Amino acid sequence: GAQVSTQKTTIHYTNINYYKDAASNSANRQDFTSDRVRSITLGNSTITTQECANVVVGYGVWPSYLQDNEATAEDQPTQPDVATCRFYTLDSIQWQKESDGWWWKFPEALKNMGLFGQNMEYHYLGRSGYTIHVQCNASKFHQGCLLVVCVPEAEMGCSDVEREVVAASLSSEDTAKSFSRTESNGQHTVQTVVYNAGMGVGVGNLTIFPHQWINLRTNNSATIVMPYINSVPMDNMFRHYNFTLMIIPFAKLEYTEQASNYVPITVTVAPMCAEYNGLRLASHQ
Amino acid sequence: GLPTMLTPGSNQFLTSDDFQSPSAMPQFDVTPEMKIPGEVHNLMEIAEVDSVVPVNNTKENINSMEAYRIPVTGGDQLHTQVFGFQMQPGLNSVFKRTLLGEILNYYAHWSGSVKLTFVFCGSAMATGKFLLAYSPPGASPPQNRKQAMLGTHVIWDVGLQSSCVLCIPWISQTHYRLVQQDEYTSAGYVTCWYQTGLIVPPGAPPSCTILCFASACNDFSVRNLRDTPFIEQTQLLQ
Amino acid sequence: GLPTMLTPGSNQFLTSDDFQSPSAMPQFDVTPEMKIPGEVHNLMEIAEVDSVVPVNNTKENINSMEAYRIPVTGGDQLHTQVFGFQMQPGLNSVFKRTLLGEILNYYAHWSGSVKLTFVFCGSAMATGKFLLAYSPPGASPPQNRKQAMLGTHVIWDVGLQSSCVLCIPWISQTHYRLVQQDEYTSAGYVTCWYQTGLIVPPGAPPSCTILCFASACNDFSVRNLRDTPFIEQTQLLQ
Amino acid sequence: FCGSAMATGKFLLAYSPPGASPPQNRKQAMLGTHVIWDVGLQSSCVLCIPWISQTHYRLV
Amino acid sequence: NYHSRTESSIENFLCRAACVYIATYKSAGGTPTERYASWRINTRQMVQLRRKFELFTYLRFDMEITFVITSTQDPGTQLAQDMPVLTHQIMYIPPGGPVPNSATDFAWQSSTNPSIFWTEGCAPARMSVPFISIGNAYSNFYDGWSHFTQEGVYGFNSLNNMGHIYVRHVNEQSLGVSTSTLRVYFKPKHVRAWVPRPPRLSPYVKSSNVNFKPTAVTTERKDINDVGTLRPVGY
Ligand SMILES: CCCCCCCCCCCCC/C=C/[C@H](O)[C@H](N)CO
Repeated sequence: GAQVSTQKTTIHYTNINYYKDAASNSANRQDFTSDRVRSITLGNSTITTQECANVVVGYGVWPSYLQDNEATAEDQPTQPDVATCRFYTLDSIQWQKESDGWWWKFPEALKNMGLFGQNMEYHYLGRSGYTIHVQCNASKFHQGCLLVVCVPEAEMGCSDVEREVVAASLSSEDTAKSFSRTESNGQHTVQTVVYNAGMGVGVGNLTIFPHQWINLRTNNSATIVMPYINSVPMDNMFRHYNFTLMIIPFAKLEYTEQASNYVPITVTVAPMCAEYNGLRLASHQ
Repeated sequence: GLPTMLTPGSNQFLTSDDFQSPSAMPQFDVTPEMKIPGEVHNLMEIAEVDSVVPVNNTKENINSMEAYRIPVTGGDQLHTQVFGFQMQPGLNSVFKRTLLGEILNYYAHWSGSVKLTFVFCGSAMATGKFLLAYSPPGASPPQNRKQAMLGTHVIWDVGLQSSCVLCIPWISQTHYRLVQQDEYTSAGYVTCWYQTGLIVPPGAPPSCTILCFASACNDFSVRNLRDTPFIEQTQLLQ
Repeated sequence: GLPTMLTPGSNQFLTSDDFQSPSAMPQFDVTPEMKIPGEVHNLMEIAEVDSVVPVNNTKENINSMEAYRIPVTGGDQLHTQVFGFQMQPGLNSVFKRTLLGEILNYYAHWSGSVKLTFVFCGSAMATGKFLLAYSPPGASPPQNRKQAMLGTHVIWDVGLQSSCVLCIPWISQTHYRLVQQDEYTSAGYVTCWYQTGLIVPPGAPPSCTILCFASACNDFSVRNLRDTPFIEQTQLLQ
Repeated sequence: FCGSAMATGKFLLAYSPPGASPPQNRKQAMLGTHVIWDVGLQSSCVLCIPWISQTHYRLV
Repeated sequence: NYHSRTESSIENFLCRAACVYIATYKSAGGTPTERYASWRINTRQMVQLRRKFELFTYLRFDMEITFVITSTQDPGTQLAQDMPVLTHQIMYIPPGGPVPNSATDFAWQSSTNPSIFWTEGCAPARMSVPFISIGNAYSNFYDGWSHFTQEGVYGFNSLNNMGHIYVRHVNEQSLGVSTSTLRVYFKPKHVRAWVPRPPRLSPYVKSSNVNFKPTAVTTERKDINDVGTLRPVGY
């Protein structure tokens, strides 16, 4: 009551709140001023990245548990620390000259690997942070570049307008969907053009989301420690994708005549501090 | 009671106001606060993240992905200009759909220092030097390297380091230049010239691809707010 | 005098307001206060009193009184399901005209733990065990006892105690679930299965009747207010 | 790795515990404890196979 | 370096009232759907506000809704000759409430609903609404289906459950026929914005999903080293 402050040019302003609701006040609009390599050992499967390589820690935050301060569940059964933390390796996509790009959808891309698809198949809720590590074996005469990006909530538009999308075309089971350098003509598939990144945004503007570059000159691999990002604290993993990887080569790979032409790319994700709630004797499928 | 007088400004609906109003949901408690990561505070923090700029924005190339890759062929040139663009962050075709431009296009006035970081995507064995020069508005665009050398420039050794960065300086008559720059309140041309010529060994491919990342330096500011002349509609879309 | 400005919101009649007004009966004394018992303070105290739920709400039975009595025939079944209902306190036919439902139907959002107490009205000598299981939304309704056992459950010995109570837990993605529950913000099925089979001696009648009482636990809350879609009118009734 | 300096590649070495059947495709191997080794970044990657056993001692 | 940002804040970028809906409703007998005008509460109808919201993934704000209700006179015969002021009624319907089938219905009493009666020739009607959702944030993008077996609708059209604003006239208008148009304005305050994301390059085509046609990145210039114009457009 009877407050006095400053304004952006003595000069002041005395505004009072005449209402009994916090959402009825005005807007605030004022500020009060042979060699050494590191080895991540998580679960029982290690990696070897580099000594000199940076590791991007998500949106600044490390993946952590959901404390009692911000829980809305009723009862909380156990979360495993060894059983689902291993560096699970997915299928190896093959990089060629005219390769467009690849994507994944990770809450529905680990359903077969280990017990991570054997805990979320029973419990109703779910929460896990991820530690993606994508690698390609380099050489000094194999120029080319790569961009990885973990876009969260990557709503993808359908190929034909006034249609929805189908779950068989949005995600795949073990394979990464290609990113046609042209336009898909499908009636129910996804609009998978590469210069719009599926969501309709400019594909150069995918650098806000945690991103790393796998430039074949000065980098061999890339590791993004993505945190669990969702509005609700807990949501089911079978009808919701938390984020989406996108591996789009900005510069095509150009080898020479007497050089290898079967350069692979693997992804080696690992769920960190995976929590579950609501055990129901379901056994989903 | 109190004998007030209604001043001019009564019974109006100015949009950019700050007035109180009675609540439609009284005594309505909210859901408690959660710490979603990435809580942005100011909009300019999106204009501090690099976004690739389509430097090769030719007519055939723009539709294709090959509009972001700038050619750096290897051979004896010593006159060829790899790229040149007026440094107009708002109207220029090169920077307008980039993240810096999109936030900037919302705001009418721009003041700060842009940073262009040019990465080299090429074989490890390749080595070359390039002179990137910001020529201030002065008179005419640089057309030969000797003309570019006078203006502020950085020599980048592709072999010693990839990702050389040029922080284009803010030299201007006025504190703020309009995003729709006119001949007055305009900005100088930026250009890149070969210094030694790329030297690529027999085992590696001669051609290489260089890409450009543009993000504002810390001292960037916006002054007004306006409709974006990029998106439109026709009817109430349903 | 005072030069006020009439803000938007002037000369309006928002219903859910709180404004002062001059009195039409000035200096009018009232009758003094009396202590009538049962002075309720909050409306949710009516939703803490048990009201029988019409569990056998079949088409022929609803008109009759025999919609509140759930059959528990004695014999070797071991597969028969005495009852099953989605635990939707607002839309479900079972709970909507019960006291918990009627107060709840007035309020748009429901958050809390419901308690169902199933009394056994039967001969003193009768003895049996029943498994009542709240299966969370998960996948499909329990169809055999082995399916029900996994979900939270209580084994009740009819002989040892009548009136076993199950406090259905609040496990939900959101703090509040809409009374008009959709597939999203829905609630899990609740079911009851024979464990041993009722054992009734020769001198007593084999059949028995079990009834269901539903009242919210202490932690129940409502969030919005709306018209009840249960009562209506046509004209000004005279 | 005995190979040319310019060579680069990644290999997943996985100790699958006795469990059920030998790993036959990479997706099967990923679940078991594993290390991704970048041949180019470092030669000589080492895997310390862990001791997970029902008994303190296993007969040779 | 003394050029700090004040009008680049998350408040002043989003504390500006944008038009969200354009309704039209008459005041005559016959065709009872023309008497009232319903609207499910989206922000996805008008584009000018939609692009400002779809820079951030999640949001949380309190809002200030305003209506500039204006009316005309319909042509033809039997016109008013003289006409008193005509008042409008704006009723919010919560998710899961009974809606009126037509005008002069039984359900227009609005005992629980926050109706507001507005007279013409006055200031535009105004109300404040708090952060009203079951979740912790107004999610602008929901990459997930409705049902757990992956059917139903897909996209943001599962957590947009905000009910409808149903507007009507409350005068009988015995002589004439006259329409009126409703223009809803949303001005979110106390705004918090999480997880920024790029602007939509392609034009909008729908209000149900993120459908789009594959557009070019930017416009085309002449060459790789085109500096535009060296002299003015004359000569
Ligand atoms: C005064 C009578 C009308 C009262 C209207 C109730 C308040 C208006 C609803 C608030 C809208 C919330 C902001 C946006 C919600 C959803 O997240 C977006 N539509 C996302 O699509």
